[PDB]
Amino acid sequence: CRIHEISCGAHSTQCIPVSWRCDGENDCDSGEDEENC
Amino acid sequence: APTIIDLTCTVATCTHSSDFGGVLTLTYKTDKNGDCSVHSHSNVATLQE
Ligand SMILES: [Ca+2]
Repeated sequence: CRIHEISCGAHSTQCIPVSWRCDGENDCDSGEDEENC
Repeated sequence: APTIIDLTCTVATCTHSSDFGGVLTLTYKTDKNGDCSVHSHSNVATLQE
């Protein structure tokens, strides 16, 4: 994806910007961003 | 910046009051996720976010 984007795991193709991570909301399909933060 | 095409607006409920007694929803088609700066161009209503 884009340099300023990260995928919600290798098993999913959904990409979210870097600021989306650890914002306190389950942005990904099952909240992978908040996992291990 | 994500591009927005074919956006429509409908209002679920509205009640004129000092509080934010009114909620609207927007439907759209985009290509990548992200954030946008949302604004209301008239003073007859004022948004919150
Ligand atoms: Ca997050």
